[PDB]
This record gives sequence, C-alpha cells and structure tokens, in this order.
Amino acid sequence: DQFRAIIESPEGAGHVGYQYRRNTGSTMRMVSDVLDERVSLWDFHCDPSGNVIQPGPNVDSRQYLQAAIDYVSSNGGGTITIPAGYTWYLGSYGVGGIAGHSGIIQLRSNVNLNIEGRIHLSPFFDLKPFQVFVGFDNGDPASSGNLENCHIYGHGVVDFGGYEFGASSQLRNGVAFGRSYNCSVTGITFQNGDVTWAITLGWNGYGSNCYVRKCRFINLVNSSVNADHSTVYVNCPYSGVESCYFSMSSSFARNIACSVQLHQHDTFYRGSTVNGYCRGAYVVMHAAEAAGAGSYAYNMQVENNIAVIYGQFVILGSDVTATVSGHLNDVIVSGNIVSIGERAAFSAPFGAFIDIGPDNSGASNVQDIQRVLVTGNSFYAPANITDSAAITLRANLNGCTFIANNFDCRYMVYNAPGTTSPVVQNLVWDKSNVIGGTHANQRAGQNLFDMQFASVVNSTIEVQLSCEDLSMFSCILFPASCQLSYSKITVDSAWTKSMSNTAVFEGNQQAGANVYVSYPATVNLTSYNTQGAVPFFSTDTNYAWVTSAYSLSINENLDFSPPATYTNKANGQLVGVGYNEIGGVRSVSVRLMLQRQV
Amino acid sequence: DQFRAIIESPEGAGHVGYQYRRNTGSTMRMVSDVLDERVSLWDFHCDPSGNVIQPGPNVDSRQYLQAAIDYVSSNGGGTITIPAGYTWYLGSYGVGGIAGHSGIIQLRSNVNLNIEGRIHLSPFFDLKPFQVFVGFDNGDPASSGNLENCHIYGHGVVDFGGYEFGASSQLRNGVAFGRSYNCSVTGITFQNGDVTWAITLGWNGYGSNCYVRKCRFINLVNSSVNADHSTVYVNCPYSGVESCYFSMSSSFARNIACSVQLHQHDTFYRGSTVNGYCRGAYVVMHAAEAAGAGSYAYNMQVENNIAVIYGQFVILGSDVTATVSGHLNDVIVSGNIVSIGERAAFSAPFGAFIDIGPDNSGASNVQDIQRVLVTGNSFYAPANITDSAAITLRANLNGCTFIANNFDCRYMVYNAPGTTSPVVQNLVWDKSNVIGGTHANQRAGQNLFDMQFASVVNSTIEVQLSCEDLSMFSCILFPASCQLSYSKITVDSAWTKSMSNTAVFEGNQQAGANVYVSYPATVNLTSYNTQGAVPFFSTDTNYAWVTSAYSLSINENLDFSPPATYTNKANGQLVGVGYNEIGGVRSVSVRLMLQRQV
Amino acid sequence: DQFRAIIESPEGAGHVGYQYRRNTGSTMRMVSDVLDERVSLWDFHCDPSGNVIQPGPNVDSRQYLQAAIDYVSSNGGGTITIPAGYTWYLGSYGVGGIAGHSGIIQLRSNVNLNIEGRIHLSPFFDLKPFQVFVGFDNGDPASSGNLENCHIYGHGVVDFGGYEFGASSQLRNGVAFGRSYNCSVTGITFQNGDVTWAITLGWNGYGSNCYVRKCRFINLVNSSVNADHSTVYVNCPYSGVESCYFSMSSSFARNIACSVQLHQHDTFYRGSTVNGYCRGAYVVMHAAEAAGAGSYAYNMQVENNIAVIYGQFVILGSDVTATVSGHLNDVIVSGNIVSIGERAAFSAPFGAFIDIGPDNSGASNVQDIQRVLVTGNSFYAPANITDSAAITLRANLNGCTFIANNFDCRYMVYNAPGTTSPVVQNLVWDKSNVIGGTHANQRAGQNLFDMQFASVVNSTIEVQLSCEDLSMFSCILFPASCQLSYSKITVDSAWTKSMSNTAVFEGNQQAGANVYVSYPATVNLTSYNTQGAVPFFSTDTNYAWVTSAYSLSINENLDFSPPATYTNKANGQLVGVGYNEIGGVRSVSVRLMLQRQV
Repeated sequence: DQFRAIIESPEGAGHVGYQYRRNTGSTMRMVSDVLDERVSLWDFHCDPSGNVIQPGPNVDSRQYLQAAIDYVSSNGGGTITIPAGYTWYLGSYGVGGIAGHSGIIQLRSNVNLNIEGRIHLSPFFDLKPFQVFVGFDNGDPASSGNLENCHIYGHGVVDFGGYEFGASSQLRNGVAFGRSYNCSVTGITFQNGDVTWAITLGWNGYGSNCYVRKCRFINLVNSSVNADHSTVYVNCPYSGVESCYFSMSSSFARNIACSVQLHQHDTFYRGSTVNGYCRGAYVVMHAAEAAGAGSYAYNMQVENNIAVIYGQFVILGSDVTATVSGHLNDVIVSGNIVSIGERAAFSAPFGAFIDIGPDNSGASNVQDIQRVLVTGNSFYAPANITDSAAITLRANLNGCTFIANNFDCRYMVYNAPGTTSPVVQNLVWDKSNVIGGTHANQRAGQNLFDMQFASVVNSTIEVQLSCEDLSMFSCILFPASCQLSYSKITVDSAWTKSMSNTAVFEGNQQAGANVYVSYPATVNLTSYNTQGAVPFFSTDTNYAWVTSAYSLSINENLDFSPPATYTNKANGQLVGVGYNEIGGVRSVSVRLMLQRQV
Repeated sequence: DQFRAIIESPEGAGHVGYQYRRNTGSTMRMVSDVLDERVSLWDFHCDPSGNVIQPGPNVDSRQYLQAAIDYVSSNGGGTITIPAGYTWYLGSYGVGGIAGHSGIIQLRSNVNLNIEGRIHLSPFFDLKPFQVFVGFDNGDPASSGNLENCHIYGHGVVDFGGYEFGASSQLRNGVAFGRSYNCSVTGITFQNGDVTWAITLGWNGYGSNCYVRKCRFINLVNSSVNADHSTVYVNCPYSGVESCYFSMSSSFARNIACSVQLHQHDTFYRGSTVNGYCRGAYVVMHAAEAAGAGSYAYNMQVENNIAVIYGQFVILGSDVTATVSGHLNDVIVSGNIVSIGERAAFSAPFGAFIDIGPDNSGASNVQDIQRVLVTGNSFYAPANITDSAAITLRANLNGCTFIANNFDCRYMVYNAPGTTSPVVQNLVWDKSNVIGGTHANQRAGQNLFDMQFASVVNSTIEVQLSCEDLSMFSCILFPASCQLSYSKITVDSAWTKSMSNTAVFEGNQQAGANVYVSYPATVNLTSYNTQGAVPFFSTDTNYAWVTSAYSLSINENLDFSPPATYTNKANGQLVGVGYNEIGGVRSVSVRLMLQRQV
Repeated sequence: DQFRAIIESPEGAGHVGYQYRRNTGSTMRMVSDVLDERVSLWDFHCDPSGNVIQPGPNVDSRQYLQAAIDYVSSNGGGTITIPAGYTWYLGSYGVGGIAGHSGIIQLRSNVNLNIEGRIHLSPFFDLKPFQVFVGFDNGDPASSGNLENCHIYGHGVVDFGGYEFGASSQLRNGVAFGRSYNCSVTGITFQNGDVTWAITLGWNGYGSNCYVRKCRFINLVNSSVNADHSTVYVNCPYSGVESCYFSMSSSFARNIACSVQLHQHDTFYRGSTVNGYCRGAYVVMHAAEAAGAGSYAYNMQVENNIAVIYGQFVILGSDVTATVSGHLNDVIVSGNIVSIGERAAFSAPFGAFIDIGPDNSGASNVQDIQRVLVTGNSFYAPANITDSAAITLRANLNGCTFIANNFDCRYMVYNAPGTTSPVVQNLVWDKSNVIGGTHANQRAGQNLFDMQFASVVNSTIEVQLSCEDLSMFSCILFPASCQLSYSKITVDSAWTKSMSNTAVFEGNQQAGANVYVSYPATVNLTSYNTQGAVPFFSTDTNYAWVTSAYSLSINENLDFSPPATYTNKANGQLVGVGYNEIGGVRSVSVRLMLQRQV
C-alpha cells in the first residue's frame, strides 16, 4: 500500500468517498465525481506536464480554451467558466475550419461559456483581422455545419485591445455564431476596439432563436481606417436584440456606425439605449443573403429604444441579384425616443428618423418596401441642423404609414432635388402626427414636406401645424416633375393665416380627377352693384379645380357681407352669393379654405 | 487506525480539511462541507446499495428526482441541477397528492430545478395523460396547500416524446405549478408533444408573481385527437409571460392552438414571437375560475408581440355561473405586429385581430367587457382571405376603443348575419386607424364595416380610406334590425367619389335625434328660372334628416353656379341658393357631403 | 510522516490530487484548487478559532459577510453566495466610510453577491436609520471613490424586519450603490419594512449602466412616521428599472409612496406592475443633483407599465439652485395602463395621469419642462373620484404633447383656481385622445378642460366626446385672467347638441388675432320680409370674431329655409342668405358651428 501515493496522485480525489450531507439515501460517490460536475479554464490551462500556467499578458490562452471547448463537446456539452479575477489573453489564430474566418476560438454545439473574468486580445492582433469566437466549422459557410445550443453569458468582459484596423478591407468580429440555432449572448461587455461587428447571429438566413440581451458595447470604432460598423448583425430569423446598451465616443463612429442590422424575418430590436452612433438600425432584405430563410424580410420590430445618433435612426432597404429579389414588408417602428446629437448642419450623414435608402450600389429603382407602420415615436433635432427629416425618402417606396408620432426637426418628408426620383405609393401621413416648433424661423427657402419625387399615388398627407413658422416657403410642395394621383393632401388652417404659400403644386397637379385637397389661400373678390342678395367673383381665374371654398376671415363691414361659401365657374373664377344691405360694387381680399372633393 | 478505511468510505470527504484559498481568517472546514453547498440529480440517482445508475432510455429517473426534491425541501430549500450532457427519462407516474393530476414529479416550495440536460418522456406515457411537474399537494386543488418560491431554469429541455393523446378527454401539461406564489420558468425549451398546455400558473385565481420568460415552446400539438391547446395558462394575478418563442408546424395547431391565456387581473403577455398557431391570447374572466382573486379581470396587457396566426390574435370574453358573474375591463393591446398566414379563405377559424367571443356554451348575452384600448398595432391578412377582420364582434360588448392602428384585411368591423345579435355600447373607432388596401377589388357584395348587431349606442365610427376600393358594396352598413342611437358615424370623402354607396342605413337610422353622421352622396337638383340669386332643390325627398350639405363637385358651367351649401325643407328636399348669370331652369347632378348635426 | 495529520488539517485538500474527468490532457490539480473556484459566506462565518458558526436570530452575521467581501475584493473580485436554506441576520452597523451612511455592509467593486437565502435585520435596528448595503467608501459622497461591476442577484430575500422608523428625519435604504458604474440588482425580493428607498443607483449624476430587473418590492412603508418613499431611485444616467413588481398594503403608502424616481438622462422605467402606491414615477431634473451628468434630464422613458395608484402616475419637475438651473426635455410616456384605486374623493393626493408639479418649496415659476410625448396610454378613475385628471398642470410648462391616449376620469386638463397661475406653452391635445364616459352625469359645476392658468400660447386643444355628459358646465373654459394667443381650440359637435355651454372664454379671448377656434352654439335669427333669396341676421351682437358658421339643425319648415352658412358683420351680428318661398319675416333658433379662422 501506498494509499498515500494514490491520494497524492491526480486520481486521489477518485478515492476519497462522499455522500451528500451524510444522507444514507444518497449516492455513494467520490470527491472527484462531484468536482467533475463543473469545469473551468483552469482544468485545461496547463503545460504538457500538467502544471497549471498563470494567465497574463505574456501567456497565449487560446490553445487551452480550445482544448476545454473541444473536450466538453465530446461529452455532449456543458458550461465552461472563464474565471473571475483574471485576465485571459488571446495571442494567436485558431486552426482548421475557422482559419478562413480569421477565427481565434471555435465554438461547439452545447458548449456554453460562462465568462466571469476578462478576455483580452494581445498585440499579435494589432493591425490584423480577427473574429474572436467563430461557430462555423468550415472556411466556406455554405459547407459549414451548424452551431446549436451555445450560450455566452456572465459579468465578464471581451476587450479588443484598442487596436486599429490595418486596412479598410479587413473584417473584425467578437462573436460570429455561424449557422446558429438557439445561441445567445447575455450580460457581456464588449469594449475597446475598432471592429466591423461585435456579434453576428446566423449566416444568410440559416439559424434560428438567437438573441443578444443585457449586453454592453462600448467604444468599438476608433479609426478612419474602419470601413463600416454594425454592432449586432441579425442574419437569422426568430432572433433579436433586447435591453442592450451601445455607446461610441469617436468622431468616426458618428459617420460609419450602426447599432443593429436586422436582415431576416421575425426579428426584433427592443428596449435598448444608443449613444454616439451614426445609425440606429438597418431593416433590410438583401437578395445576396436570402439563402436560408427566403426572399422576404417580414415581422421586423424596432420598439421602445432610446437613441442619440448623428445620422439616421431606422434605415429601410431591399434589393435584387441576378437571380433573387428581396422584399421588405410587415415592419413596426414604435415607442422609440430618438434625437440627433449636437452637431453642425451637414457634418454627418443626413439626419432622419426613417430613411428609405438606395441599395449599396446606389440604385433607387429596385426596392420593394411596404406595409410599414411608424407609430408613437418621438424625434428631435436641434434647430441648426438643416439636414434633419422625419423621413428621407430617397428610393422607391411601396408603402409606409405614420400615425401618432411627434417629429420635431427641419423637414417632415424630404428628398434632395436633382438626385434620385423615387416612385412613391401608399405614403400615409395621418393628421395625428404632431409637428414641433424647434425649427420655427429657420426654414427660409424650404418646404416642410418637400415632395421631390417622380410620382406619388395612393398617398395621404394631412399637415397640421402646432405653432407658426412664417419662414418656410410652403407647408408642402410638389414640383411639376412629380405626378400626383389618387391622393389626399390637406393643410389645416391653424397657424397658417399669414403664410403666402401653404400648399404648392408647381404643375397644377391638384386638378387631377382623383386628387382630394384642401388648403388656405388669399383671394381677391369683386361683387356686382345690386342691392340685396349679390354675387361676388374672384378676380383671378386659377380656381377651375375648386369644388367649394369657405371664409377664414372676419367681415369688417356693416353695409354688406361677402359669401360665407363659394363654388366655381368654368372660367376658373370662384363665385358665391353675399348680401348688399346698400347697393354698390364691393371689392374684398379674403382668406379662404380652398377645397377639392373634400 | 484505518484512517484509510475512513478516507475511502462515504464519510471520507468529511475528514479531509479545507480552508478557502489558504486564508488563515477563513473557516476551517472539510471537503464534504463545500461539496454539500451544491446538489445534483447524481446525488440521488442510485440503487439501494448507493451505486450510481446511468440514465437512459431504459432507466426510469422519476423516483430519484423525487427523492432529491423531497430531501432538499426538508432542509428549507435550494437548487437541484439536472446535469448537462445527459438525457434523463421519466417512465412511471408519481404517487400521493399528484396522482389525481396524472402527475410525474411533485414540486416543493423553495426547491428550484436548474435543468441543464434533457428530460424526456418514455413510451410508458404514449396515449396516456400526464403532467410532468405538479405543484399541488392534493388530488383536489381546493384542498391543496401552496407552492412557493419554486423556479425552473436553465438551458435544458423538456421533451414530450412525440406521443399523441389517446383520447380527446385527456389532459397533458409540462409544468402545473398549482396554487403558486413566486414561481417561474426561465430559459427552458419545451418540445415534441401533443399536450393541452406547456405551463399553467396558479389555480382559479390562487397564486401571485408567477412568470414565464425566455422559454421556447416548439411543436406541442401533433394530432386530430388533441381537443384544445393553450401553451401558457396564467391563472393567478400579478403574473405573466415575456420574451418567449412559440412555434407549431402541424395542421391541427392552426385550428386549435393558442399561445397564451390570461385569466386573472394584473397579467401580461409581452415581447414574444408566435408562429403556426390558431390564436395569440385569450383575455377572459371565467366565472368558474374566480375563487382566489375575485370576479374581475382588470389590468390585462398584450404588448409588443410578433405573430403569424391562422385564426384570431386576441380573444376577449367573460361569463357567469349560477352564483358568480365575471367581468373584463381595463385591457390594453398595443405594439403588436400580427398577420394571418397564407391559407385558403374559411380553412381555419375566422381571422381577426380582436374577437369578442361567445362563452364556451356559445352564449352572447352574458359578457361584461369594457374599457379596452387597442392602439398602435399592425394587422395584415393576404388578399384572398375573405374571413379576416380587425374585429369580429360576436357577443355583447360594453366598450372597446381603437386608436392609431393599421388594419389591412377584408373587414374592419364584422359579425355574421343570421348568427348572434350583439348589444354594442361604446365602440370607438378613431379616425387615426389606417385602413389598408391589400383587399381592394376583392369586396364585391361586402360591407367594410358590417354592423350586424341588435343595437349600437354611444359609439364612434370614423371611416377614412387611404386608397380606392370600388368593389365594396358600402363603407358601412347598418341593417334595419340594428338600432342606432347616441352615436357618431362619418365617412371621409377621400377615395369615395365614384362609390354608389358610402354609408347605408337600411332602417333610416341616421334620422335619429342623437345620431351625428356625415357621408358623400350623389344628388340631382333642379333650379327655378329666375335670373340672379336662385334656389336649387333636390328632386328626391329623402333628406329630412340632413342639417347641412356642401358640394364635392366642380361646376363645369359659365352661365350659372349651383349652391356651394344646402340645408333642408320639411318635405325632405335639400335647398340652397345658387346664382343664374342668365336665367333658365337648371338641372345638375352633384356629389355632396351630407351632414347631420356635424 | 503524518500524511494523516496533513490530510486532516486545513491544508488537507491541497494534498489530494485531481484531474478533471480523468482526462490525461487536463491540469493536475488538488481538490482545494477546484473548491477555491467558488466562495460562500460559510468560508468566513466562523469564530476566531476557525469553527463555523450557525446563523440565526441571535447571531450577528455582519462581520463575517464583510470579511468575505473584503477578501474577494483583494483578489480582483468574484461572486459570494449567501446560501439557500438559511436566514442570515444583520445586527450591528458597519465601520469606516459607510458609517456616515448608517451603513451595514460595504460593497466593493467586482464583488458580486448571489443571495439565495434570506438576509434579515435584527431588532438592534428597530426605530433606527440603516442602509443595508452601501457602495460609497467615504462619509461624504463628494469624496467617495466609485463602485464598479457589482451585481446582487438570486432568488433570495432582503427582509427589513417590519420595524417602523423612529423619527421622520431618519433615512433607510436596502441597496445604496453610491457612485455606481455597471452595477445591478436582479431577482431579489425586498420586503417587510418602513424605508425611504429599497435601491438607489448612482449619486447626483455620478454613475452609469445601473439596473434593477425582475425584483419584487413588497410592503416597504408601514408607519405614519415615514416622511417619504420612492422604491427605486435612479440617480445616474444610462440606467433603469424593468420587469419589477411593486406592492404596498398600508394606508400610509397611498399617501407618500412612489415606485420609481428617474433623476438623470437616458433612464427608463418599463414593463413593471405597481399596486397600492401613491405615485408611479417622478421624472425630474433637480438642480441640487446635477453634478455628475449635467443640468439636463433628457431621454426619459416610462413605458408599458401596469399600475393601480392613489395619487399621480407620472410627475414631471425641474428646478434651480443659486448656481444651477435644471431642465427636463425629451420624455416619452407610452403603453401604460393605470387606474386610481377605489377611494373616496380627496382622500389621497389628487389623482392624475400626468402631474406638472411645483418644486419641493412649492415654486411654480422655475420649471423648464418641454418636448414630452404622452401616447397610447390608458387611464381610468372610478366615477366618485372628483380629484382625477388626465393632467394636473400646476406649474409652468414649456411643452407637453398628448396623442392617442384613452383618458377616463373626471377632468382632462385641470389646475385649481385660486392656487398657482402657470404659464403654459406648447400644450398639444390631439383629437385622437379618447375621452371616456365613466364620469358622465357627475360633472355639475365642472369644466372638463379647466384652463386655470396665467396664460396659454402655442397650444392645441381638440375636444372630442364619445358620449353625452350634460352635467358638465362646459367642455372647456378659460377664465378672464388667462391670456390665450396663437392657439387652436376646437369642440367637435358629436354629443354636444343639448349643451348650453361648449367652449367658454370668460374674457372673450377667442377674439384674438391668432386664435383659431370652432364650437357649437345656439343662435336666434330673424329674416327680412322679402320673397326669394333673403337675409337672416342674428339677434345678438356677440359674433364679431366669427369668420364663418354653419347649421347643425334641421329645418322643420316648408315655406322657407334659413342659410346653411353664415358670415359676420362689423356690429357683431351673423348674416347669411336663406330663401323665402313665400314672403314673411322669419324667426328661428338654430344650432350652429361657430368658426374662427378654421
């Protein structure tokens, strides 16, 4: 007997008996069986003789973490703890199937990581691409197997070491789950980098039930080299982001960074706070990514978020390839409170709550976006920020509905003249959208709704001001190049009495058979001489399209009154019947509500 | 001394000393004390001699799990881990108080289960009833004690083994918490079954603070035998479901399955995604379940959910027994984006966003439902689905308010003719509800708002179209059997110019003293011969109820104009004063806005 | 050799070898290394000889918990478990930097507490102040260092022992995180006390990323001595409360308790349920607390909560000190369903959904509150509760917008006469707010919108009733002392036909140049004798301000008709042109819609 030698060997714990709480009905086990119920990096962080190695800036922990993942996977899975109170440095690339993804660690199905300590990237990675955790098992994703049931969670940290990108063409990621099913990241802080993304869920539609919750993403763009950034990229359905925090402090992030991109159906972005980013969320169906879950992005939800951004909050898109056409529909944007941060006009991408953006090539005639509801959001831009819109409508739009929002910025609807000429269908701006007054007196030469489109059909614009802004050129203007048909355009009279122009139709498009319109105008009239009931007629003949008009002015006169209400005549005059108590030709200038078919 | 024998016995770990991290200020303990801080199924999964047994398809793990729960309960509670990397099969029924509930495992207060591995049901259960985890301690719930402080959580799985029900009368459940206080399920996947429910919280109002969060429920209906299904049943107050995922793929689920039923006050269903179900949520006060928390369901919230369903999204109800009357009030439905999945017309229960349903016996005259707010939701049904409504209003309704929703389906308000004749009070349809155009041109013979009721009082219907649909018979129709009083009914003129019928009152109900109405109509008028101010009068005498009317048509004429505005006469003609520049009898057909008291 | 003595000593576990699962590639460790991966109170709950002490009502566990926290902190952090199945009593105050805060336990950075058992306060604390867990390290917070990365979580309980406050001037707290960065409380129940707060996040703006989630707060006010209570106090930015439950049962809580106060920018309160409280949430920028995060509270969100309260749901405020001015802006209140619980009129603070409150001194002329959006909420008060308002507007207001809410209570807008005289700008009440009928017939002598202000500018009140209430004195009244300018005030005619007074302007303020108004009135008219087109004129001369008016009454007559539409004359009469088929002086009383500039 050297029981003593056994006890001191690595098998010693397998010889020391244990029964839970001295319970005679419990299993008769050995200490090693109970200790085997859990597993940490420490169980693999050793030299070839089995001696534990201390982590630190001059130790590459990657091979030890991989060994731990590879082993737990072999037993059907479990959860490996990355211990608290230590920083574990990664200092070399992985090998095999993840090498094509500049992968550091390969994730494996059913193997969870409980990250309590800190994972840091060593300077080996400075100026290089990297993707810290990769779930593909093959360089070519199309030939990759899946990652299932893989969760990363804890109070720990992933720190990208502050290193800048070496070249704009490089990619960097934190967690690339691959073709991912029931995978998640919960509680982790991702910080201190220059990366493309922090987490990507799914791969071109392949994946399901992937989620990012209660995570923090802090200072993840730091250079002019970085081409682009979207902090969480959701590229599988039935997946989303909730209750996260996103913050950036570099100037470059104001111009290139987006918090989330939702690229597949039944995805969501909720209850998060964003600060310092260019963009809130892209909601898009890219044809080039339609392989796993179909050609439609539908059931897309952006809800109850708080954002301070420099560019656009939600960007809608869809596009085509030679062989696939992408479609976007059935979207809700609700409950968000968003502002454009303090900045000079035009110093960052054009500020907007909703942007209908062109494709990556800049095409504006490929999109099929419809059945979008934008409701119960607030938006605010400071008064100096000329380039701020409720919606920048820069590409073809097949429908978008606004109800009960509060927009307080320079423009309501905008698209630049002399740029794209979008085809617009089913734009619905309900009268319950409240138009703020922060930009009152700043709108010289500007149209509040600047309808710079090829055409508008089946649309509703119900303008309601809630304060005066006599600087604006018009509440709404259509250039002559914009066709307008089967539409309803109204300007409420409140706060408009002193406006020269309320609604402007540069091609007289309001005359159209199925155009329904009402807006204030000032009209000069003259009556016949007759005592008693007497007609008054407009001097100008521009009113052939008017079905009725009524007075918005008081009558200062005792001896006569103009008509309360007017119709038209074939020559384009208005006509109504007033009353001369005493006879005489009368001449008056009156403010009328002009109406056509309403 | 055989210290050696002691060390190798089950008491051995109780003789090996330990002090945390060699800290001289730490407790001097033994290894067994530290190991006793945690507990797993392995500590009870043993034969009568204490030898561990491996789980698997031919091992019934139920008695061992029960022993573990029973023991931990005896020490005031704790958390038992069901280890990862193993499947633990259940293969027999429990005994005692849960036997009346076809119970497998009895839950006990303060004893949590951390389910990391998989729990599977063995074929013993095929064609039989079962309720996997039961929190009652008595066959009769009325005599049951409570379950408190019992949480089930982890990354693990409950798999129901795919077995079909043996008979429609059978019940099956996953987690029946019983009379449950501060109990929860978090993170678990429930899959592969034919069950009635996955989780039930509470028992006829008894319970509090019970929640289902971040769970998945997948393929839990699979046969024509299954009578009914509601995945999470909330039958105690201050309780709810959030951030879950629900999916079904069988045809039968499209016809019988609901994701959630909320049956008591201060309950919620939020931030979840549903696919493949008949129904989203029932929100109901069943008198037969009013014992623990009173006769009122109030503070009911369904918010920010994503759903593809085949029948109805939210179903409202209340009913009575011989001795109790149930009441439903103070409900909010908001932020939801819901569609009816691709299906033939009438191939599944009638598609609806809100259904006011009859009781289980089919009675429509027992309900007391009021103070419901439906706001900021989207709803869409494909164009072929005739049986799609914003609201199917099939039983008595004491109030429901719609504001700022987007409904894009066949009907807005519907109830079938020749079925129930509901009594309707306080139905409020605000003008900010946007009516979509997906079903344009499909509505031959149909009324968009088909008011097939006994009576309507204290209601508001403000119809606003946003595109043309000249196929419809009318925007809104009241049959002569429907009384209408103290109500406001308006049809906006936009997109209505070519409609023969806009609003239709088959019993001339718009004449009522306290009916306030406006809608377009085409009216033929004829004038007197007189040069100058001249009256025009309607040919028909159907307008005794009209307080004013105004022109919606242009005047093609030079030599005269009809009145811009009209009143009536006792004989039912309209009359207004136009103008003849030259004399002559005039005859015109004009589109007017008819108004009564507005 | 006494290997035996080594094995039985506290170093024994450090001599027993272990290799994970017998894996030859795993680290060769000792049992003590694996046991050192975790830590509990048991590792410090010992006498000076190292013998474990059992917790209980006669053991003060404070020094042992502190030793554990102090030690784990020294190794860079980790998580200490407070074991399940035991109650751990605290029975003395802490010492050092927390003594000035009546502190019991000092929290330390990176040291988490996993509270599974129960923490109770011993009677030592009866009638005394206490703050159970404190994160400051100094008596003076301005000289305190920070607390970082400190999370408290588990299924456990903090029980305050039921003790009443000894004096109103005392303070009590559960968790005072101090100057707190990335700190949280998750899952804990706080119960059975008389305290000021349960959790405070941050200190006068210092802090970030602090959160309270899935916690319960039960019966935390119990005496008339308690001065005030706010259950969670958020005093750092990028921080909030979600998915919590709050309940009180004492009468005193109905009068003094608030669930949440949000005091810094980018903070949120969501998805929670409140019962038995006076107040939901204060949303305020207190100048006296502006040191760490600036003088502005902006991006404040209160969303998707369920509440039964006795006073006010959301209270807005801002104030000044000698040297700082606080500002409140960019607030959203949405998706909440709130009611005033059953109580007598005036038996608790005045019931309101939104209150614009004076400062703590009662000043109403210091506030700078603007860009608030209140949308898609429900509110209900029982019919007897006279003191219930959608908004009690008691201090200066620079803007608040209401869209698509359902308010069912006594008043819509209220402020008491003979109290404060607020200056109001940019109050926007959209026509999509639905006014309920619960208080119909209770409003004798009352104005639904009682505009008891110094002045109103740039505001919109669009009144729409949905049932009759002929008890009210007026839908909206402005006293002569209230100036009114650049505003839009409309009363829809539905349900108003029998009202003597609809809108009332006691100083004839509707005459103002930039006041835009429309409301029903009854007007007596008389015509001239003339056969044919004939003028009708109002008897009264009160209509100099009317731009147009139109009939809301039918014409019972055959031989004549009054004008459909009217304008005015300089003498203040209305005039229109009707028609006498037969001649004669006519005299009629008609209901008109009076309009000014709309």
